[PDB]
Amino acid sequence: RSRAEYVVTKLDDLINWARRSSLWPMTFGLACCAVEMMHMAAPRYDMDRFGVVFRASPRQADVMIVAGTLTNKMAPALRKVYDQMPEPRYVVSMGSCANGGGYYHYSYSVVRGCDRIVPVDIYVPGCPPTAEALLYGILQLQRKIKREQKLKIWYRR
Amino acid sequence: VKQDMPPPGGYGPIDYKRNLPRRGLSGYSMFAVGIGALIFGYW
Amino acid sequence: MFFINILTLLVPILIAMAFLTLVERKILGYMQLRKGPNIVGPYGILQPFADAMKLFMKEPMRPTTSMSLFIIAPTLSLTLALSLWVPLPMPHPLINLNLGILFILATSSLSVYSILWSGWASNSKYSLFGALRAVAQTISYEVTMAIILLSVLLMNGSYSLQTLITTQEHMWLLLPAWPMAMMWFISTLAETNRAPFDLTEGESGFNVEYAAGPFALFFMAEYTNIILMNALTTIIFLGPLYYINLPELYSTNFMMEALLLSSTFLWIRASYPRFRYDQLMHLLWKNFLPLTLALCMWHISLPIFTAGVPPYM
Amino acid sequence: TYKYVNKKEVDMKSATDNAARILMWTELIRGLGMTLSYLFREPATINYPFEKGPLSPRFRGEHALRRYPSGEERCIACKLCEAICPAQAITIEAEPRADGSRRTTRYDIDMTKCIYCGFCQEACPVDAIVEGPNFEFSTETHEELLYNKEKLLNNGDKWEAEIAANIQADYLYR
Amino acid sequence: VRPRSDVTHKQLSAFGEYVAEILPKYVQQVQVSCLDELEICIHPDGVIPTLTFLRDHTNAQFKSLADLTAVDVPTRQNRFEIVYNLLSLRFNSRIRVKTYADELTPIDSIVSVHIAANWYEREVWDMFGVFFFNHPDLRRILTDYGFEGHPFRKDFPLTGYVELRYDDEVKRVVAEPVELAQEFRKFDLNSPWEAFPA
Amino acid sequence: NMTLNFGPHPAAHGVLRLVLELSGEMVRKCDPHIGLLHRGTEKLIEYKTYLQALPYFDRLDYVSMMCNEQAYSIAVEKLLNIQPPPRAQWIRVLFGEITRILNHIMAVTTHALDIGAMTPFFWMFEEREKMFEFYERVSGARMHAAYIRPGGVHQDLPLGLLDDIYEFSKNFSLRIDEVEEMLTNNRIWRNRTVDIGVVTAEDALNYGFSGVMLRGSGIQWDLRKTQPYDVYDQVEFDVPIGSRGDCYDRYLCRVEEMRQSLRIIEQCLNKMPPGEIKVDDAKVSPPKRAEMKTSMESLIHHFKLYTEGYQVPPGATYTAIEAPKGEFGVYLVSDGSSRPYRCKIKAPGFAHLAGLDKMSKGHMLADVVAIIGTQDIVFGEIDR
Amino acid sequence: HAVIPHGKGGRSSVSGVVATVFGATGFLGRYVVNHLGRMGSQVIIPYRCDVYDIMHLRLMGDLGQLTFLEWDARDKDSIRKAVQHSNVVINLIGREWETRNFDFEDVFVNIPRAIAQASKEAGVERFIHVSHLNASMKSSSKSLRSKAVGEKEVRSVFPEAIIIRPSDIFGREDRFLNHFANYRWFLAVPLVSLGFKTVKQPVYVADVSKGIVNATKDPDAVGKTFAFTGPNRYLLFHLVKYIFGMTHRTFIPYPLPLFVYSWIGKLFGLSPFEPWTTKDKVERIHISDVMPTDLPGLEDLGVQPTPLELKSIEVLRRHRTYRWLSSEIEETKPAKTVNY
Amino acid sequence: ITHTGQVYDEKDYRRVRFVDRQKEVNENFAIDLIAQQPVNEVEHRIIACDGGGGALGHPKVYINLDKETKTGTCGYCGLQFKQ
Ligand SMILES: CCCCCCCCCCCCCCCCCC(=O)OC[C@H](COP(=O)(O)OCCN)OC(=O)CCCCCCCCCCCCCCCCC
Ligand SMILES: NC(=O)C1=CN([C@@H]2O[C@H](COP(=O)(O)OP(=O)(O)OC[C@H]3O[C@@H](n4cnc5c(N)ncnc54)[C@H](OP(=O)(O)O)[C@@H]3O)[C@@H](O)[C@H]2O)C=CC1
Ligand SMILES: COC1=C(OC)C(=O)C(CC=C(C)C)=C(C)C1=O
Ligand code: SF4
Ligand code: SF4
Ligand SMILES: [Zn+2]
Repeated sequence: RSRAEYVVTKLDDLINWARRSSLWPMTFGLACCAVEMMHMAAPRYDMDRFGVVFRASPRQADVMIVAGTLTNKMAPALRKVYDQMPEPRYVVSMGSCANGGGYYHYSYSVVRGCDRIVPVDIYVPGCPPTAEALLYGILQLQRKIKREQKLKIWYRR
Repeated sequence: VKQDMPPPGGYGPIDYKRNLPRRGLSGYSMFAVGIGALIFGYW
Repeated sequence: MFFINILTLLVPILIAMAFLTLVERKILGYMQLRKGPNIVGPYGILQPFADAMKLFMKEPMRPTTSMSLFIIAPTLSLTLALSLWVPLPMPHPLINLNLGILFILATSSLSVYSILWSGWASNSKYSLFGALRAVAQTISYEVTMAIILLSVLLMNGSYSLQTLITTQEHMWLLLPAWPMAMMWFISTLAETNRAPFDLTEGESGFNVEYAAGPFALFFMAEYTNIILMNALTTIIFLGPLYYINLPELYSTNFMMEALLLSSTFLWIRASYPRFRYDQLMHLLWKNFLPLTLALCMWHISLPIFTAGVPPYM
Repeated sequence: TYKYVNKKEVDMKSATDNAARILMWTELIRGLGMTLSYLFREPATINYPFEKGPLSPRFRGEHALRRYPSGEERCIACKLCEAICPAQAITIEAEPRADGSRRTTRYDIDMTKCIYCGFCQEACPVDAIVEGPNFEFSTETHEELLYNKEKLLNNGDKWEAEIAANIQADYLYR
Repeated sequence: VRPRSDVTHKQLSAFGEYVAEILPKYVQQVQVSCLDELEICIHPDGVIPTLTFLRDHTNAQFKSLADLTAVDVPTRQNRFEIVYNLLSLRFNSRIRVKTYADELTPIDSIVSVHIAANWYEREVWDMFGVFFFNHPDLRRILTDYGFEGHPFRKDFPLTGYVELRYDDEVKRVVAEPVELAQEFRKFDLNSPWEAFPA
Repeated sequence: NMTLNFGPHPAAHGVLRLVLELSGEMVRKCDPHIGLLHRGTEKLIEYKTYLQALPYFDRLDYVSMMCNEQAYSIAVEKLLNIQPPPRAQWIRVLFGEITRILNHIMAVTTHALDIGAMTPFFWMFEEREKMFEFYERVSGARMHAAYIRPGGVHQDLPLGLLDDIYEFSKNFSLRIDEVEEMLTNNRIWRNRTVDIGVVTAEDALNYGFSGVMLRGSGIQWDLRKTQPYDVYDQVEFDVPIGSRGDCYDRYLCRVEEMRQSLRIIEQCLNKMPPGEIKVDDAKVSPPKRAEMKTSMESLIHHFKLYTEGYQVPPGATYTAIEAPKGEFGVYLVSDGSSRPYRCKIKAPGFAHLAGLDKMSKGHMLADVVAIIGTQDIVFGEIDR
Repeated sequence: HAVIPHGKGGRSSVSGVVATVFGATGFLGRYVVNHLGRMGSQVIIPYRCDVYDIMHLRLMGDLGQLTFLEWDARDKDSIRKAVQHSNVVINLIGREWETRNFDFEDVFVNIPRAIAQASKEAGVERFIHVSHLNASMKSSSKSLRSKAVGEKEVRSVFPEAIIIRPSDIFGREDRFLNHFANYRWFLAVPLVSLGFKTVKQPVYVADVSKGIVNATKDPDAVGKTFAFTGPNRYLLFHLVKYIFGMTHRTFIPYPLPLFVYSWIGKLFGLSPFEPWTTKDKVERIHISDVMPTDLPGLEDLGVQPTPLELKSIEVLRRHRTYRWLSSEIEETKPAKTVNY
Repeated sequence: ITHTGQVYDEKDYRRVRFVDRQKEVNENFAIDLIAQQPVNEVEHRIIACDGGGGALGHPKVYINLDKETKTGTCGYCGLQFKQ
């Protein structure tokens, strides 16, 4: 087909496939939910298998997984690093301590959620969110990206 | 009502010691094969 | 034709360059009890193309920093590495140069700048220092790297890489000169900033501020180099059998030896912790340079008193 | 009882042995052999969507509110599930239903607040609130994670068959 | 019932007198808890002297400081109760020396006696506000850089008075007075019936 | 000495604003910053009942999830003068040790990842994984179990766990052996680790190191042998003391306690008694659910225990165990109320970090990375 | 229909303003949602940009304060459901470029008239319509002339609908200030009449936003056509140089006939991807600011304007070279004010 | 609407959250389910009500079905018992 609509959608998809197949994460590793992510990186549940690299610096990172309490002192940093990433960037909040406040919600030093400091795309629940659950959450980010249609909106704009 | 307990007579024995094996070609023998290779190569 | 012969010798290497990252992310995997990337495409074959497209699409942040240099550094890194494949004598070379190994030594030396330029270009008190590590080690390892070649040449008779195919028609130059092969292999590991010798960028260099397209170009460069240096080991020390009647068994064995030695630095990476910055220079200036300079003299003496002075040409 | 982890002649045989170790990198080659060995071992990873990592009956996972077979919801709003929740997650307010029975008008588990301790599972006298097996409930928006009585009751109806099997397996232990 | 070994209760009691005699000054109310634990109590001025004797005495070597803490009894005139828990590797024993400090009456620092205290003393200042003279470098260890107020004081609100969010207008994180969306439910738990003390 | 504010994502557990002044590649002074993970754990506990503060302890240092819980347990049991039942004690030592392995696999393999060796982590994280599964099949949670409660364990072991904690133990050794063939004698591990961060014996006691860090310097102190807690007295193990204390020696010590813990686990499987896993005092331990659903005194005791609490008698205690990192102690002051008054957690780690300054002197940037590893710093325990 | 305002005034509090805001993704918009969210108002943000782009707005709103509904301008039904449950509708729908599928008249006049018609049907208490300052049906730039046509129509679809009419806006991410500063790439910075006789009065974005928000919560504004203007006027010359001044980049004002220059705008306009300059822009830029004669805006609506020099440092800092970024505004020289 | 009847009026704001979305409500509304439960006839004056399954039920209570006038209803199951 040559209708430019079918010409575009297809192109967008390719773009989405590339970003969704290779997501390079970065793990601030606040707290413990970091241990449950290292497990994902580990052999039972290989993250790489999916195209997720075990480690990445902020410049080269597609997704930031905030694992653990985002305390008030670390809150300015989180932002900095979120602000130091590329134009196509995403945030997967991991842990009840970062989805909301978690056990430490009423504390004076804990931000009640990272979505008060960085926009969050997928919220993975559980105190130590199971590694399979993170993997489920990373896979749902992949379905979120697949649906994104950036060029078709350009074309229809 | 049953309670998970060690099997009767106890379990078998486990290893708690490193079993790393000190296996290697002896040094003189190692050097001789190498020097012999260079001598043949030079000739 | 010559143009076609430029596509071949380039694309083919670029496509192979992409498949090395994949065979790195799987061989490291199986060594660490994990499948590695197999879900995108079949058995992960489409995996290298996928992040290439993700890398180019993401914003070249160009943080900000001196721009021109930020764009000369990756261009130089890819240009020199792909350029050094121009003279490799896989069977017949493409551009046969009478002083070929000096071309390879000189072109490698120029890549140290890209590290220096990228480090200065990012405006980071810390990144700037990171480039210093690589630039210093590169020239350092270059000094033994060059002397090790001079020992070789004196037993080959010329600087042209094409002569070694005639020098190694009866025996690999590993048998003789094995002591330097090892020292060429370790130096090849340093100059490609691979693991045992990858302090640079271990944490603490010249990719810090580099993302998307610039990241990719050096990136591509490193891996192409990873191959090229391994290929130079597979011509200079492991001489593939050459039959003038059928030239491809030379390239077939060149293919096999290059892949295995390329596999070896992948295997080295997973197997060893990274050396300390001074530990690294302690090796070259203390452990290797005295060995190399002395074995250099032995290779000016072996020819003369064994009446084996090599035939020029 | 103690042990010395690292507490410690020069003979050609010995030295030549030691010098070869430094010169030809003998121990380094030993390390390479180990990794080559595993390269040949079967990888332990599981296809995540197709094959799932095993979880036994006590896995706490995602909250659900059960119902009596008849169809009457088990909770009778004693509200000690609220009392023992460590994170203050469960909010319960109740009033006598027209039937005259005691039921919760609003039961809200804030899952982002919840740290999945499993004490609520423990505390309930009628065992109305249970830790359900599902762990995959990641949500695009923060509001979806906050759960009211209708989501939990719906969660309870969906997973009741497995919840009943899980409680069946572990109740003797408790 | 715990497996009490009276053998201990006595030996530690005997040491408690020993110390009380050795330092009649600065030491009062020395008592061995029913938990086979000694808790010499010293006047705040005896901080340096009592510790040093325990760190360097042949019959009582208490080389490492397990912990330095400050309970806060608001009722007590001297609000804080600095407690130093010390361990004897040689005698396989432990002792507690606890002093009292009010908010603006500083205690001496023992960084000299044990350098372990360099950090814990900073921790006590940050949380409770007690000040330690002669400290090498007192400065907040746990609280935020701009935090106002000492948090573990019983008179400090749990949620605190400030919380942080990112504001686009100013493109920077910004404190605001705390506004909570579900206040901490303050369950009253004490029962109006006591337990006849054994 | 240009401050590099070296730190946050660095090579620490997320938070180390390790601000450092470095003349080129030499470290002149290290002033670690802390509190990037302060969360209020000590103040929050004052507002919670004893049983609802148990989950906080698992989060204090969560690599060592349970061993921490044992310290609060012991502390609350002492204040009540109640002691667990015999089977529960062995359990706590069984899962106490399994947890030590879990911590050492974390400490040794994460140490290497920062050094640059990455294959040991994947090798042993698979073994870790297998252990987590024990936790899950005993507690319900992979980590953050809440299994060890103040009066014993929560629920008896599933019918079959012991057998599997055997198969694993029977093999784990080889897995430690492998790591060894990769790092103990690597011609390169030794260099980056040997003679780095040597700590004298007198200085280690002075700065309150109290852990492998002391044991590595040759001081013989294992609170598990010196002051036995639970039934660690009935087992027989050898403390792995070290000489020429340095990063390499202590490492060897941590690999040796992984070995010695397998010796303690074996015994626990061989000799765990038939019995109950929680004190029979409904006063302290919650009544069994069959009992609370058929007996009035049990419901009343279930209702009061869950809603109000233990009501510990007034007193204060400092109880220290030998958590994998080092001495973990809880000073729990308690009024007669059901909710504690103070609970300072002594973290093996607040003392160790402080030593970073006195250990990393005249050292390169890479040396600092090696020393943070040899202290097993989990910022949860330090920040509390 | 109302929501008693309870709370202390910050996030997690209630103000009772449910408001559809169709063009929130915009530079002005971003700010409008900021205050509305800060105040605690219920904000419904219709969007047709992809979800990734709308993410920045999520964090300033409290939980449940912001609802994002999809919407298409050509599809009348989408506007219908957006205003279903809103009681305040704010229209910020404009684009200075004329895109292939939406012509200047359609975005400025057709889309607002339909939107206003919908809320009269819905029963929204008040509608705020935003049109550019100095806008007359026989003016120079079509954009402005059209916008002028628009303010009229919407009055008939929605009577007593407030019509704030802002001047070109000064703010980070604005064009007025960044555009000129970005002339750096151009070696020479063309300025019609050498940047003279086009006195301009900028207005900080926030002032505009706060003003707009205050309108939503004040009975005094009905049928009012306020004009947020600014705290000081300027001949385009000082503005241009000043900008270059803070940016610390050289200035070469070059005279170039607007005749020929309208052509340069045409050139960029030709470009497919968001033309940087617009024929309609050019005229606008050299379209002199009109003296305030309409209803007073800022101050009148409760916010004291903020001088340009005060916050200019923040807007132009990124335009600056690596060096000179620590240069601060008070050591630098503030340009003179020409009221003319 | 729902078990309790939570509902939003036309003028009611706070109903927008459902716009283009769905609300969580329950079929099998319990209010009517026990009413649908037959009256457990018994012989004895008093009867128990484990809830069914003992440990897997409710803390046992004994109901006095002593007056046919009223079918005792265990406060936990809402099950009416017909003497
Ligand atoms: C008549 C005869 C005339 C000739 C006489 C010849 C006499 C016999 C030969 C003598 C020299 C033999 C060895 C030469 C190479 C080794 C030189 C050397 O000493 O290595 C340096 C270093 C030493 O280790 P270290 O402990 O740091 O130093 C101790 C002393 N300071 O070692 C290292 O640190 C190595 C680190 C290596 C990291 C990567 C390891 C990769 C291992 C696998 C690849 C091995 C090479 C494969 C080569 C394939 C073919 C090219
Ligand atoms: N900044 C300025 O130059 C000034 C502007 N104004 C007025 O204020 C209003 C806001 O200004 P500003 O924020 O700069 O404008 P923007 O250029 O930021 O655009 C405002 C919004 O309008 C939306 N929009 C544009 N075209 C369409 C369309 N065809 N259908 C649906 N939505 C559309 C855009 O959404 P999306 O991009 O997602 O499609 C954008 O979010 C403008 O309408 C303008 O008339 C007044 C004075 C100065
Ligand atoms: C030994 O310390 C470290 C951690 O704790 C184990 C981390 O979580 C992290 C975070 C990294 C991941 C992959 C969670 C780093 C970098 C680290 O150095
Ligand atoms: S959520 Fe549970 S696990 Fe993740 S950080 Fe907070 S506490 Fe640790
Ligand atoms: S405890 Fe069980 S029954 Fe009592 S309220 Fe909480 S949930 Fe409903
Ligand atoms: Zn019943």
